[PDB]
Amino acid sequence: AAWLFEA
Amino acid sequence: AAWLFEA
Amino acid sequence: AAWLFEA
Amino acid sequence: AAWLFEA
Amino acid sequence: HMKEIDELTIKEYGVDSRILMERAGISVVLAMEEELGNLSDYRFLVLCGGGNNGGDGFVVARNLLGVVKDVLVVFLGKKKTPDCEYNYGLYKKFGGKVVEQFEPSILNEFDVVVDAIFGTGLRGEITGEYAEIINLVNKSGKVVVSVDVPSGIDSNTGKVLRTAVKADLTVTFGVPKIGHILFPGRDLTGKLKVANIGHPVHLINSINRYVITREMVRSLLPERPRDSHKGTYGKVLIIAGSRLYSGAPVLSGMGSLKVGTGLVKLAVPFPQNLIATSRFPELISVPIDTEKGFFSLQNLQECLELSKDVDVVAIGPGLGNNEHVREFVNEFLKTLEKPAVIDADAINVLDTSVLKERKSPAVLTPHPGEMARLVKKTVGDVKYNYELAEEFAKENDCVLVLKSATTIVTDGEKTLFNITGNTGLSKGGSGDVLTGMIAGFIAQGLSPLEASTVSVYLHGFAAELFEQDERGLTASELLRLIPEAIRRLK
Amino acid sequence: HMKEIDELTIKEYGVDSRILMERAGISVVLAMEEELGNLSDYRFLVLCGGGNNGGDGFVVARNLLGVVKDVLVVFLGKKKTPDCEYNYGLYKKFGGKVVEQFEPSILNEFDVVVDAIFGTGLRGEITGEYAEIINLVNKSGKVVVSVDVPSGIDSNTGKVLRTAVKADLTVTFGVPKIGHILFPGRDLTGKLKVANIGHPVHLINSINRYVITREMVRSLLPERPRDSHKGTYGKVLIIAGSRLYSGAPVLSGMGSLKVGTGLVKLAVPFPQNLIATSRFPELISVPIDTEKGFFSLQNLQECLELSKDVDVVAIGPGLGNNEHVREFVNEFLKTLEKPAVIDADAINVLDTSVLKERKSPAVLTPHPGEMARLVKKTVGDVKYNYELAEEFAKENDCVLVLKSATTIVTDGEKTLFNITGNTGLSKGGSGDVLTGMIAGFIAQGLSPLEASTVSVYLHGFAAELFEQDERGLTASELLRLIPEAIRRLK
Amino acid sequence: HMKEIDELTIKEYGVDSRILMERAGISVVLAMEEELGNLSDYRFLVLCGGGNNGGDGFVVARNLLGVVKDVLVVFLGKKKTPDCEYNYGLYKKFGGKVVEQFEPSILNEFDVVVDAIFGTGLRGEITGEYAEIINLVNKSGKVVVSVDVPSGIDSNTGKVLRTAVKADLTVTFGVPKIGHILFPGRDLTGKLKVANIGHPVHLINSINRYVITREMVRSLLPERPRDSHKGTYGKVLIIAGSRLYSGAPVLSGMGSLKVGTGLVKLAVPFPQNLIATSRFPELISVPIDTEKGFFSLQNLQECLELSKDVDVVAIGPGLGNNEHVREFVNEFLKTLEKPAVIDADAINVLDTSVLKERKSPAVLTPHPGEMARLVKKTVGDVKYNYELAEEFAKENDCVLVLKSATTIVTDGEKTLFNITGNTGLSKGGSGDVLTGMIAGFIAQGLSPLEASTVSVYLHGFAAELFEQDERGLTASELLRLIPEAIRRLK
Ligand SMILES: [K+]
Ligand SMILES: [K+]
Ligand SMILES: [K+]
Repeated sequence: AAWLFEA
Repeated sequence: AAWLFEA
Repeated sequence: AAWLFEA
Repeated sequence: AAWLFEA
Repeated sequence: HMKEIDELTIKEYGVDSRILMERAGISVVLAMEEELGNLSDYRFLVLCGGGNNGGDGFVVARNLLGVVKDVLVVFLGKKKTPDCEYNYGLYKKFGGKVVEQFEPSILNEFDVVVDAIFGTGLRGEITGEYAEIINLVNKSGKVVVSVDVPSGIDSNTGKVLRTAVKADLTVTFGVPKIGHILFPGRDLTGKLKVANIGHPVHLINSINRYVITREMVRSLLPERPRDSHKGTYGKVLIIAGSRLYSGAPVLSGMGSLKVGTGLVKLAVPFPQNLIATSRFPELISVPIDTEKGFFSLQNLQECLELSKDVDVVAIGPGLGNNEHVREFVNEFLKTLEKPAVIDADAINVLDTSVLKERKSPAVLTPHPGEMARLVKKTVGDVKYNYELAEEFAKENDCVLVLKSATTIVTDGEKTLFNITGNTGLSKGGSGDVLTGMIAGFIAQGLSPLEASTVSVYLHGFAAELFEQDERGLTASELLRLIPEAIRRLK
Repeated sequence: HMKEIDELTIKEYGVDSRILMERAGISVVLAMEEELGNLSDYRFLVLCGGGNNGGDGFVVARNLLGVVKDVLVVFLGKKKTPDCEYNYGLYKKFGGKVVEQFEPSILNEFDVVVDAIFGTGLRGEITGEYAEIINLVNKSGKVVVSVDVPSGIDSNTGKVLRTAVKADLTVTFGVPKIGHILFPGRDLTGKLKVANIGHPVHLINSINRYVITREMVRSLLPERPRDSHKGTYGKVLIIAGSRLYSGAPVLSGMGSLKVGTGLVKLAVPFPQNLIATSRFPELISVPIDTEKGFFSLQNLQECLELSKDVDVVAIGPGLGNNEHVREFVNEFLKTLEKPAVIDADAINVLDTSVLKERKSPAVLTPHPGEMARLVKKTVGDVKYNYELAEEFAKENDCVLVLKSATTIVTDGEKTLFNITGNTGLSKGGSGDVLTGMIAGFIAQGLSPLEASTVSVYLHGFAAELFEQDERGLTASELLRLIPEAIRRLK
Repeated sequence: HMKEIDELTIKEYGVDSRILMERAGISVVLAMEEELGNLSDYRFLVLCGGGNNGGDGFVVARNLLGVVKDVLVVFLGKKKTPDCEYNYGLYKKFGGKVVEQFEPSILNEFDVVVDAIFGTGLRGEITGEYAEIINLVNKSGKVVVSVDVPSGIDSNTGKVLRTAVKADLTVTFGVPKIGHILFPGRDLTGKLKVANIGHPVHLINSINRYVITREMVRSLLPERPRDSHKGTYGKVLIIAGSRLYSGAPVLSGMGSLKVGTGLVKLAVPFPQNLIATSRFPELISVPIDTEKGFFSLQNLQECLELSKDVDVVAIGPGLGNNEHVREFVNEFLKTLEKPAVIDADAINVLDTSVLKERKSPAVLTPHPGEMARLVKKTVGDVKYNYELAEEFAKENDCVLVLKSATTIVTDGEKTLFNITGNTGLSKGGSGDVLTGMIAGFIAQGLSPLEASTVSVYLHGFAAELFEQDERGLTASELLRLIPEAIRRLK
C-alpha cells in the first residue's frame, strides 16, 4: 500500500 | 470496599 | 479518517 | 491515584 | 432529619464542626480522584459561597494545593460563617489564591469546576451574579463537581430555584437528600457519591425516608421452600378489561405469575377473556357475561364469589370509566374482605370514603394524572409531592405507590423512593405489569408495603436489562425480563 | 447542481481546471489501492473517451506509469477537450502507450479495466464500437473501476442508455450523483467512493438533494428525557383493517410502539380488532361496529371522536377499496384537523382535492403502483421519478414517501434518498410497519419530513440486521429488529 | 539532483508547477491524517513564507478549510513567488484567514503548527522575527508538521542554520533529502514521510545518493545453495590484537562467522591468541611470536604466507600504534594481493600512497576521529562530510565506510547512507564486529561496496533487536543478534 508514501 | 462511600 | 473519501 | 497514600 | 443530625453530632456527641467540615472536603477530593484518576494533571476552579458549603470548598481547595497543576478560588459571598472563615484562612496561609471578581473568560484556564456556592442553605431563587456564573459554568463544557447538592437545587424537593448547576459528579454527606432523588434535581446531580463524614451510625440510620436498594429488596424476597405446592405461593384474582381494553388483563396476570405466584385467575368480559389464554395458556381467564362489554353491578356477586378462593384481588386495568363501572368498583371494594390492589380505571372511579371504611388493606398505584383527579388537584401540585402522598396514605389507611421516573411508595409512616427504570416504561401496558407484580407478592406473604417496594424496584430493573434501545421496550418484553431481574438480585 | 459547481470553482474561485482534473485522477488511484491493496502486481487497461472523463483517465494512467506491471490506454474518442488533450500529452511524454484500435482479445493481458469512456457528458444511447467494447468488458470477468459514473449510466436518472458498464468500484467527485443512487445505476455502480477534489465545501453543501445517512438520522432521533411519562412520547390512532385484512393494524400499531411512542390505539372492525391484542396486548384495539366488515360513513363520527385525544392519525392499511371505504376516508381526512399518515388503501381511494383543502399536514406513503393510480400514469413513468414526486408534494402540500429499493422522501423543496434495506422488505406487511414508524415519530415531535426520513432509514437498517437469509424475513421479525437498529444508530 | 528534477518535470515534461504544488499540499494533509487520525477535531496554525514552501502551506491551509475546527495562516514573508501568490489568492477566495503579525500568545488557540516558512530555499542563518517565531514554536509543546524540511535545516548538509524547527512529522517530496538523513537534521525531522507528487519515476530513480533500505539489502544477501561446503562461503584472515588489546580479534572473527563465512583464521600475538578459542572454539587463532607483544616486520612473511589460502584479509583492530606496527602494516598492504579491510589502528598508521599503488581492492572503516587523522583535518570538518568521503574514495580507489549515527558508504561514484542502529553501538568493540562482517561478505562473493552496504545495515539492525535498554548492549550481545537480523531481513 505505497503509491503515495514511502515510510 | 465501602467505609467512605455508598455509590 | 475521511478528508479524501466518503464511503 | 496517589493523593492520600504513597506505597 | 439530616441538618438536625449535624447539630446533634456537634452539640451532643461533641464532634468539632471543623472536623466534620474537614472530612467533607477530603471526601470530595477522594471522590474526584476515583472518578478522574490521578488529579495532578488538572487545573481546578473552586467557586465558594460564604456559607458552610463554601467552607467545604475551601477545604477542597487547600487539599489540592501543591498536588495539582493549579487551584484558584472565586469567593462569591459577602460574609463568611465561622467555619468557612477558618477554612478560608487556612487556604490562604497554605499559599492559596482567592479572587472575588469573576471574569467570564476565567473558565478557559481550568479543567474542573468545584461548585461549593450553595448547598442545603439555598433559600429562594438565584439571581444576579450568582446566576450569571452558574449559567457560564453550564455553558462551559468543563467537568463539574458539586459539593453536597448542585447549587440551585432545593435539597428538600429537587426543584430548580430559577437556575442550577448541572454536575457530572455530586458528593453528598451522610445520606442522599431528597433533592438528589426527585427530578429535576436527580438529573442535575449527575453521578452521586454519599460520603461518611463521621456522623454516628445510629443517627444516620434513624432517617425515615430511604432509597430502595438492591440489598433491601434481596432481603424482602420471599423464600421458596423446596417442599412446596402451588398453594404455598398464593392465589391472585385480577378483575380487569372491557370490550375496549382487552390487553390489560393479560399483562397484569402474567405480572403475577412471573414473580412466582402459584395461581392467577382473571375475570374479564366475554369474549375478551379468551385473548389471555390464547397468548398465555397458564392463565385462568374466566368469562364474565356483561350487558355492553363492561363490568357493572350485575357482575358483583360473581366477582365476590370468585374472591372467596383467592388471597388478593387486583382491580382496574382496562375496566373503562363510566357510571356502571363506578357503581361496581365501589360496591365491590366495599364488600371485599381481602387485600386489594387498585389501579388505573378503578382509581378514576374510586370513592375514597370506601377506603376508609374497609377493614382489609389496599395498595393504590396511581400515576400523577390519576392522583391529581383522585385528590382534585393539578398534576403539578401532586407530582413528586411526597408529603401529600404520606398524608393521603395515612388518612385512608393504604399504601400509595405514586408512579414516575422516581416512584414514591408510602404507608404514611415509612416513605421509600425507587430510582430503577428508564424511559422504556413510559409506554402503555407497563403499569399493568406492575399491578400484577404487587398482587403477586402480596399473595406470597409480603405485606402491602413490602410487596410494593420489591415490585417497583424489580419492575424498573427488568427494564434496564433490555438488550436493545430502551425506547423499543414493550410490556411483553418486560414480562420476559422479570425472572432475570430476580436472578440478578441474588 | 454539481456541474455548475465545477464551473463556479474554476470560473469564480479560480481553481485551474487542470488541478481539479489531477485531483480526480489521483483520487481514483488511491481508491483502487484501498480496494485492491498494493497495485504493483496488476496490469491496467484504461479506456478513455475524448471528454473530461477520459482526461481523468489519462491522469490515472500516467500516475500508474512505472509503479505497476503494465499500463495501456485505449483511446476511443475522436476529438479531445483541452484538459483531456493536455493530460494525453503528459501521459505520452511520461512514456505512456496509447492505442486507438481495440482488439477483442486485448482484455486477456490485463487485470484491471479503468472505465473512463463517458461520465456525466453521456448523451443518448451508446451504439457501435463504444457498445461492443462495453459488452466485451462486461463479459470479461476482470476487475472494473469506473471513473465518475459507469459509462452508459445517465447520471441524472440512473437509467441505462442501451448499454452500460458494470463496475466493481466507482469513484465519483464532490457528491454522489442521482445515477449512483437510483436503479439500475445503483446496481452498476458497485462499491461507491466519493472523493473530495477541492471544491469549496460551501458549494458541495448547497446541494438540495441528499442521501439519508446514519449521521443525519442520529441527530434527528428525538430525546428521551429521564423525567418523562407516556404522554411525553405522544399518542397515535391507527384506522385500519377489515374482515379481509385483519393483520395490517397489528403491524402498523407495533411499528409505532417499537420506535418509542407512548400510546397506540387501533380502530378496527369487530371482531378483527381482537386479533391485535391477542398478539400484542400492549396495543389498545377499539372495536368498530360495521355493517359488512368495512369502515363506512356510519363510522365517521366514532373515528373523529377517537382522534381528539391523539397527536397523529395513520389510515389505510387493510381497509379494503370499495365505495363506502372511499366515502369514509375522504370525509374523514376532510374533517380531521390532525397530522395524517395516509397509506395503502387510503391512497387508492384518496381524492387529492382533499389534501389541498386540509390545514393539517399529511404524509403519503405509496409504492409505485399506488402512486401510478393516484396521478393516473403508468408505473414506468412514476418509478424513481423524483421530479414528479417533488411536483406532487409541492402542489398538494404534503410529504411524499415513494417506496422502492431506493426510497424517495420529498416535501417539494428538500428531496432525500434512502438506500438501506434489502429484498426481505419486498413482502406483504413491511409497508404497514413503516406507516406506524412514521406516525410514531410524528407523535414524538418530529416534523413529517423528519419523521419520514428517520423511519425509511431505520426500517431498511432493521432489515439488514436479520441474522438469516434475507428472503426469509417477515414483518414480525422486522418489528423485533427495530430497537436494535435504533441502538446501533448510537 | 532534485531541484533539477522539479525543473525538468515542469520545463521538459510539461507538468504545470501549480499541479506539483497542489499534489505537495494534499500529500501533507493525507500524511497528517495518517498520523493524527481524523483531523476535524484539531485547530491548525500554518506558518507560511513567501517562497514555494509557503505556497505548499497555502495549499495545505485551503484544503483544511471547512473540514477542521479552525485554520489561521500567519504569513511571514515579504514578496510572494508566483505559485505562492496564486495559492494565497485561492486560500482567501475560499474564505481563509491570513494575518501578517505574529503575537507570542497565538499558539495558545491552536493544536497543530504546520511549518511552511523555509524549505530547500533556505540561505544563510535565520535571524530576527523568523527566529523568534521558530523559538516560540519549539517552546510551545504543540504538534509540529514541517513541509519538505524543517525550517532552518540546510537540506544539503543537515546542519542547523542558527535555529531550526523541531518537527514531530516532516513530509518531503520525491526523495528524502540529505538534510533529513544527516544529523542534526535527522533529529529535527522527527517522523519522515516521502510523498510521490508526480515526478516521472525515471527521474526520481536517477538520484545518485540513496538511503540503504531493507529491500536493497535483501536482494544483495548472498545465496546459500544447498549443495555447498565451507569453501563455498569463503575464507577470512584477520590480523589483529596485541598484548594491550586481546579482545578485538575475537569480536572481528565472530563477526565474519555470524554472517555466514566458511572459515575464519586470526593471526594474533602469542599468547593472546588463546583468548579467542577459549571463548569461541570455532575460530582458528594462530599464534604469532612477536618480540614485545606487537606485530612488526619480523612477522611480515608469516602473515603473507597465511594470506595465500584466504579470500580476504581484515587488519587493524587492537594492533596498537607504534612505529614497528606502522612498518608492518604498510609493507603488508603493499605486498598483499588480496582484498583488504582496513580498520582502527591499521588506519592510524596507514600511508595513503600505499592504497593508490595497490592492485587489489580495499575497504577503509574509519570513525571521524580516525578519518580526521588520516586526511589531516579536524573532526568537525570531516564529520558527515560526504563530499570529502567521495573525493577520498575516488582518489585512493577504495570504498570508504565513514562510521557515525548515520554511516556513509561510498566508492566515489555511488554514495549510500545507513540509518539503522542506536546508541548501544557507541561502545568499544562494536566497530570490530563490523570489520569482520564486511570481510565476511567479501569472502562470500559480494563486491566491497556491496559487502559494506549490507554490513552497516545489518550491524545497526542487530542493535535494534536488543531486548533490553540499548545502553546496556555490548558487542557480544550484538554478535548473538546478527543471525536474527538476517532472518528478519527475509
Ligand atoms: K454546591
Ligand atoms: K466512466
Ligand atoms: K518548512
